[PDB]
Amino acid sequence: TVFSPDGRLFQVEYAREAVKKGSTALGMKFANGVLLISDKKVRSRLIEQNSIEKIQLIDDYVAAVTSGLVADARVLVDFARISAQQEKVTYGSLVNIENLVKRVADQMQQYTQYGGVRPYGVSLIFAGIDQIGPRLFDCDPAGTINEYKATAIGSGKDAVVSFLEREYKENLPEKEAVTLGIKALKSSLEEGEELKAPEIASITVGNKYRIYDQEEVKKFL
Amino acid sequence: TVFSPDGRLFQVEYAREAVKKGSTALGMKFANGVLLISDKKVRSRLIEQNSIEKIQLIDDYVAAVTSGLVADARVLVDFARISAQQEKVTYGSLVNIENLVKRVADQMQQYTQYGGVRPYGVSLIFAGIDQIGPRLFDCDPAGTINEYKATAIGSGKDAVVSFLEREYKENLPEKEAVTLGIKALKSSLEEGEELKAPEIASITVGNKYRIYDQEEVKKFL
Amino acid sequence: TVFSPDGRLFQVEYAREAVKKGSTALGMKFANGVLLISDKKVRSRLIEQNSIEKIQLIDDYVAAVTSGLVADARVLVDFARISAQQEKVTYGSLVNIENLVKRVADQMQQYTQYGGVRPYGVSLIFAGIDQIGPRLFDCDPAGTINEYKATAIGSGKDAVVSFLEREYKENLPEKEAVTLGIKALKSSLEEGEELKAPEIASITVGNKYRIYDQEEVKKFL
Amino acid sequence: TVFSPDGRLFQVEYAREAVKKGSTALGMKFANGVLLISDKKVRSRLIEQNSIEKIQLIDDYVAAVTSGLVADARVLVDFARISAQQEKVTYGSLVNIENLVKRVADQMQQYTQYGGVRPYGVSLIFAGIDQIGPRLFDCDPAGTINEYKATAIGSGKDAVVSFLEREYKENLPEKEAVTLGIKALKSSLEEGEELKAPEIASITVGNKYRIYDQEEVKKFL
Amino acid sequence: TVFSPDGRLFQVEYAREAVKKGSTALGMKFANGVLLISDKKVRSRLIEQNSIEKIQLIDDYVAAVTSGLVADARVLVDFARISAQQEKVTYGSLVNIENLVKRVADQMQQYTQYGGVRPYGVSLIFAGIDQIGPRLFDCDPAGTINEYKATAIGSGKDAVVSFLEREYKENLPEKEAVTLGIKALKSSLEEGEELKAPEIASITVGNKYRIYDQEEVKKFL
Amino acid sequence: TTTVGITLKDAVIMATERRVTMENFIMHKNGKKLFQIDTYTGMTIAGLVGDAQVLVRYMKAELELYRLQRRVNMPIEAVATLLSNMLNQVKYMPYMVQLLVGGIDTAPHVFSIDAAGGSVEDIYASTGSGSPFVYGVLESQYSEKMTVDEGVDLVIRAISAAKQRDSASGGMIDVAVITRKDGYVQLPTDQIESRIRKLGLIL
Amino acid sequence: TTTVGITLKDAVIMATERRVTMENFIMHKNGKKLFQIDTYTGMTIAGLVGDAQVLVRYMKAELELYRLQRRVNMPIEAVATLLSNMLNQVKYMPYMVQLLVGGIDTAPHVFSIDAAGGSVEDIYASTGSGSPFVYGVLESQYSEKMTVDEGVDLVIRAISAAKQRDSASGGMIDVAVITRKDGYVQLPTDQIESRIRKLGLIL
Amino acid sequence: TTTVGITLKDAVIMATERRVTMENFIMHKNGKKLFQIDTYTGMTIAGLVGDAQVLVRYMKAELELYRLQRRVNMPIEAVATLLSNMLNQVKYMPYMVQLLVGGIDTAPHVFSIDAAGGSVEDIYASTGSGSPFVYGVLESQYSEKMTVDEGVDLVIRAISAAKQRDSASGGMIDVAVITRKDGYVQLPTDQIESRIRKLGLIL
Amino acid sequence: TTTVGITLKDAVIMATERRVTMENFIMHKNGKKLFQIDTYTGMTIAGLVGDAQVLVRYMKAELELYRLQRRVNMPIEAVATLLSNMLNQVKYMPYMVQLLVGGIDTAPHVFSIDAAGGSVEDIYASTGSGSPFVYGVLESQYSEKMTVDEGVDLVIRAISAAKQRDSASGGMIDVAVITRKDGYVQLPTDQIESRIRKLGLIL
Repeated sequence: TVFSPDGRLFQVEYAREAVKKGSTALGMKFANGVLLISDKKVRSRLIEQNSIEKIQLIDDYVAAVTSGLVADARVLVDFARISAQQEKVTYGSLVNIENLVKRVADQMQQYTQYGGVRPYGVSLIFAGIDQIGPRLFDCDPAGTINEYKATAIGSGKDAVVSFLEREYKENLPEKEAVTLGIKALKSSLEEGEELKAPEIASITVGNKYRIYDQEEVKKFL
Repeated sequence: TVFSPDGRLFQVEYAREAVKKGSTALGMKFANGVLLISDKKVRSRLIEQNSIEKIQLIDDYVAAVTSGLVADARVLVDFARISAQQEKVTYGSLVNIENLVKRVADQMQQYTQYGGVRPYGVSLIFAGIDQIGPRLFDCDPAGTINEYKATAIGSGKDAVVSFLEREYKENLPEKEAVTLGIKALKSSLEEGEELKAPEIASITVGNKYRIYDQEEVKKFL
Repeated sequence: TVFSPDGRLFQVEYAREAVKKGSTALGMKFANGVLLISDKKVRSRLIEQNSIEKIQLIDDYVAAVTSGLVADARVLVDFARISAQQEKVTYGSLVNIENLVKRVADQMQQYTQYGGVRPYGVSLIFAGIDQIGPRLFDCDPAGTINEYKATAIGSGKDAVVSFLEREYKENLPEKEAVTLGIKALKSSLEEGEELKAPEIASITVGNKYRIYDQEEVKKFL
Repeated sequence: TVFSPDGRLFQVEYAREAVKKGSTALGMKFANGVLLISDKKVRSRLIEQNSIEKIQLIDDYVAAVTSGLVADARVLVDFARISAQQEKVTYGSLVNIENLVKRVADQMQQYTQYGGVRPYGVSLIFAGIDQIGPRLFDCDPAGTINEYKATAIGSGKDAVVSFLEREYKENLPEKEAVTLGIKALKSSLEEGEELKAPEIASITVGNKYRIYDQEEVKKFL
Repeated sequence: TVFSPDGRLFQVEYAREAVKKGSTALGMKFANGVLLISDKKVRSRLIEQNSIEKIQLIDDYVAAVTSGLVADARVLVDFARISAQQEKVTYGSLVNIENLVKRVADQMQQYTQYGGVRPYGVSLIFAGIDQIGPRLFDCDPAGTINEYKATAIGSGKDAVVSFLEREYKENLPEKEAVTLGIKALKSSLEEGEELKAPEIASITVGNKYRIYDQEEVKKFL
Repeated sequence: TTTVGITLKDAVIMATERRVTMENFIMHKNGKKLFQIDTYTGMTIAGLVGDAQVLVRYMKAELELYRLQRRVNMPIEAVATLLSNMLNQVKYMPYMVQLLVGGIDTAPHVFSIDAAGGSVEDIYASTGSGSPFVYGVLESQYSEKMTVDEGVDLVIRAISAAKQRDSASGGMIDVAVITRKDGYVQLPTDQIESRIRKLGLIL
Repeated sequence: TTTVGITLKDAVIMATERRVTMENFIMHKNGKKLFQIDTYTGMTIAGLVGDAQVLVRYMKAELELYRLQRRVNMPIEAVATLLSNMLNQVKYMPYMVQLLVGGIDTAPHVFSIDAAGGSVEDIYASTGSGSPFVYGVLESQYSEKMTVDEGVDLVIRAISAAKQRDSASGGMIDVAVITRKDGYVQLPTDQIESRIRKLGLIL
Repeated sequence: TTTVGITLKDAVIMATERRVTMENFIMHKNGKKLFQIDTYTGMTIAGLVGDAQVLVRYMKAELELYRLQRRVNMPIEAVATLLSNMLNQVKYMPYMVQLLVGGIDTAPHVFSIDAAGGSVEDIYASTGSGSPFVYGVLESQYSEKMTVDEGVDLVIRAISAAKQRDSASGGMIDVAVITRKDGYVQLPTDQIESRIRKLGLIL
Repeated sequence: TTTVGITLKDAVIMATERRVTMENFIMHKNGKKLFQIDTYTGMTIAGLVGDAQVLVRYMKAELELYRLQRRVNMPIEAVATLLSNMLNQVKYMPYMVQLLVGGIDTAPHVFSIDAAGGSVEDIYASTGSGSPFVYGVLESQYSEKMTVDEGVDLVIRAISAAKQRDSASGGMIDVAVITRKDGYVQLPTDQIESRIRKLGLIL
């Protein structure tokens, strides 16, 4: 990973191409809470649907979704889980989720500066609750971070983001936020493609994460 | 292993070409159990067939079968065996086979990111019983994992998977699962060619693995 | 990073191209103080504004603003924060800010001389108060440092510097300095353009840094 | 050593070409025993005949023959000897020869996966008696292993193996097995070319290895 | 040093070209002993004739000559001397010279397999007495060893070897062996070219090495 | 210090007092020695406070991680085994502690773990300087047939008896009950104070 | 040495004296033993002076860094946890200290940390050779219902009592009051001298 | 502790009691000291509990791995040799244990392994504080010609005698019988209790 | 322990007893202390059993490796030198052993090696607690002119005398004879028993 004459790092831009191939996922903040929704390219009745989930708990209060190279993503989630526990052991709690996201992002930044390694082909959304409130961040192959009220990653990102730029409202009730999220995800599907059942997870201030089961998600389809 | 402009890792895709040349193997879950069947390239009557088996016990409750570079596969099976024992020593038991599979897949992922090494040219199917129940996983040169009700690896993978997608039924009795698997494997030998006695192993909840001997396999041919 | 026949380090010159793409920021000394102003590439109401911090406190008396690769910049800010703490623990205070800027610059210089790494694609302005007085420095991908009365970094650098070259005067009251700074930044914008609310921070001798809130910034727009 | 688009490791295939240039050797199991025969590339009458033997005892119950780069071969025989002693010290005996062969093969496999080193240009046949019984293995530059009833390595491998596939049967008396091995080796010679006295060694259950003297070998010519 | 498509290590073959350029030397066994003779290509009256010898004692019972890169040869002779002393300290004596020769050859082999180094451009003849008897070995850049009754290295190798293949007899008296050796060496020269005073050393069972003085050497010219 | 863990049919009750001394000096009357470390798992600590507190932090972290990784809670015997490995590995530079681990997986379990990582499962156990007084009460009064309510009364009686005879024990009794239904639940102080009254006891 | 920290409804008060001895030798009459380490956080030090001073510098540095990184102050319990980890990690080559950490986050807190990293929260606490005398005064006179002015007089009485009976304690009494409203305020010496007079005490 | 291993014609019988003490303090009445470590291999533990338990875990894991790698069970003498190497390697920082390893390969074997890795095969052996009492019973009563039923009675008599005279021994007697035909069989408690009654024994 | 090695014109005879003690406790009556380590080389062990057994395994392995590498047996003096180097290299963390190495190369040799690697050749030597009694017998009765049959009787007499007076020695005597013609030959127990009877001795 070296600079081109225009100051670009092409190996990082190419890692971002891998991310674009992943299934669409989104996050959004709502009244006293945050949620994640993830589409899945479920491809065979022979797969176990309940396994290798797109939404992964980092701890009881923080979850992540990823897009891009799936093995790379697992390594970064493993890193995030261990880094969260190190912080909890050191201080007793995780006060600001942004610092955890930064640590993950720094791990990714390193793999764009040192020779002998390629960048991670992964983008992540982290969502959870900390002492500041409900938080929503994304992180890309370069280790670039942004905090959002709503955001998306993966192949359908641009459609989902355009939809949200128009339709998103702050401080919605959870149910209405989920409905809007499902609508946003549908808007990104190709000619007559049907949304077959995404993963949904949500958290509200003073509670731990809730993972929706299939039957609850169906009530939004 | 670096990114192409389209975000692909060609060295990993090439490792996956070596796996395609391997002998066909399959796994499927049935009533309270899981089984593995492996075809073998028998390439001389001078070989001892009773040795260097495609199906390998990782412990009494977990087995694997591989396709691709055979020396690489042996290294990974060795790693899986030692990793299983480390978990058993640390905790007293192996609660969830998925974590063992993830450790093996992480080892394979690392060899796709770091310079100075090539990826493993291996795919694996892991099958066994843990605290969750009967489990069936596959793992490829990238370290990508999936859980399945039935799956296959090797040259006949596509044909075996097509067959099973049409003919597979959950919760078959063992004899019927084996018949189906033999039938699936036979359909991948496209031209008028005979299936020699494959390797068969199975396990049911509450029991240890058993390897079908020469004569019991013949009863299905 | 090696020498060309004319004695140039092109990889460092290319890193300098990355910096030219970053958002515009400036610093200027005024009567008994120094200030920083940063413009922000804010695009999307879906972004959290409060979480954006282009001006980053290094300690209570020293702040920086950066331009270029954002993840690289975060790493250098983290380095500067830790380096500042190490000096304060060793001696009990930071007597001369130039030494901190030199340690950060030495880190950058190292990545232009040793193989196996690329330079940081970052320029920084540091501003604060030490025992010498109010200080303003910049630092580029080569680790070249300069001390200034006024200066700028990022895409609008050339326009802001030209403006200041013409309009800057020493020992302005803070209000007048901030007014000058806003006018300087505004000059760098294209055909028919605001200029949303920028970040402003200032410090005066004997005090700690203050970050202007959104409403105090509005007064200058 | 990296993957071709068809998933091949050409540097390993090239190491295999070095083995094809070596002197022919073979092994075969017989009634309660195993034997090795090696052709000799003896040129000058100025050479000491009794030295640098191609059959090499690993311990009293295990022997090897090699073909390919002779310095590489010596290094691997040295490794096998020390590895055998290590196992004997740890457990008090060598229960299954296959594990020794796998340790050697793992050393060879590592030199096909890591950068900075070339593969060993060697194939080995290991033969001996363990707790399972008479054993016969081969091992190639990839670290691929197989167990055999009969096998060969080196230039005349293909002709020797063809002959054995046509003529070999299990459980021959030792004299008949040696007679067969000699015939097989002569089948690999060029027209009108005489077989000089090869090296022969054999072991039977309950005994240690014996090396045939030149006079015993001559009786078979 | 990697494999060509035909399984050759060209960097090793090229090292062997350096060896061909060296001055001719030879060894031969005779009745209860072994001798070395080395041609000295004298090139100026300003040189101290008696310094930097081709024939080097490794200990009182073992000597070597070399051909090829002289600084490389020096390093290997140094290695051989220290390796011999290590063996004598460990066991009290050096039982079999072949083991010493193998350690030197293994050092040479390593430099044909690992990256970051080139092979030694050296061949050596080792000659001495051990518990087996008079010994004569050679060793080339690959670390290939052979034991001989008579052998040679250097530019005139092929001519000397041809001559000895015709004229050599085992068990000659010392004086007759030296005479044969001088004759062999003279036959490797270009017609017109006269053999100047060579080095001669000899050792017999029960005795230490003796170097022939300039006067006893003349008696053979 | 006094801590106790008892098993009943489908439940575990753990309890401690709160006194922190240095020799005869009562520095703290309200130390915490009873911790939830997982959904259905609790731990008590006796011995060197800094060592014990580090271990509580490590267990809270590791059991949470494990739960997220395995999608199931660590089995109680696995918690005891993990601790056993950790403590034995440093036996010559040890955590100077005695630990009880109690919890429910398919069955209730109490394990007693020593500073060399020796771990033994028991139907009940007690640690700290006040433990022999507890063992007297439990030998005389424990029944495997007790209800949770009777078990809570029993541990209160046992710890109260220890407080009367062990000057290194004192302060409010803390009690936790662990069930499959409610997981680990620390009883409210008011409830423990109410039981102390109705049992006719002190402090 | 004598240091004290008490909590009141929305306040923490911390105080020390200033005597530094080498056995019986009074080297310094005016050592500093009470430090602001964050916006609403104070620490007192007792024990080996060089060790305590290094930890004060480390805490000032780390809490400043943490504040800038997290954009909020380290919670007081997190301060005590960090110190706990740090001190336990070198327990066999320890910082030979006793620390009080006090401050306001969502509520007032005082923690007492020992040389092995054991940390216990309390309504009030005291460290150093003078602490037993302080604990007598506090046991007799502390009330959770006290105003800040009453709590300031209390710590002055407690430390003055310790100065009368502990030869390793002495010199001017330093006092800080920590509130959300006013932050960390070290009371001026003139104010403390005035209270010493009005309470009928000495020095 | 008391453990014993005896050999008979085609069998090994190993047995222990279950008491775990700290000095005179009986902390656990039902510790486990006899373990199956391979298909036809058993181990008993005596000495420092944490060390012994680590070794049992290490042996279970290693023998299982070895079996899968070699396709045959580790020979009993190889098990003893492995342990001998591991214990001697750390003899200056030892596992403070006495071990018995017993089992069947082509013949019955009992080996006794000490804390320096000294390993000696015997027709019978006993470890722990109760072993001298066991050795008296065995010297007087053991016969190479005994049947399995006679051997089981003997070990029960021997450990019962040890429990009468060694206060560090106690609790229920655990017995395992190892044969080629039936493998490793831990005898049901009811069967041992019945033998204890018929032999006319106590505790 | 008692071990002995003597040289005769073309032979070496080595012998030990078999008792293994911990203090006064005879744990094993049939330990092995005499080992073939090469074709014509034997070794006896005295001292810490774990250390000695490790060294027996190391010597068997290294002498086999050496024979394969050199195509000749390691000279007996070379065996002693290797041992001398190994033991001295760890003299401050030593193998707590006394070793005899005996064998035939071009001549019979007995060497005695101590725990610091001091190695001395002798015509005869003895190690272990019983060795002084052995030296008495050898001083009185050894003759360089003895036949192998006479030397075997002598060592049996010597060890029998040691067993009478050294309570740490006992059990069956093991004897090995080493010749060029017959190699290392361990004498059958029936033959030694017959000599004991014929010489009028005990055990």
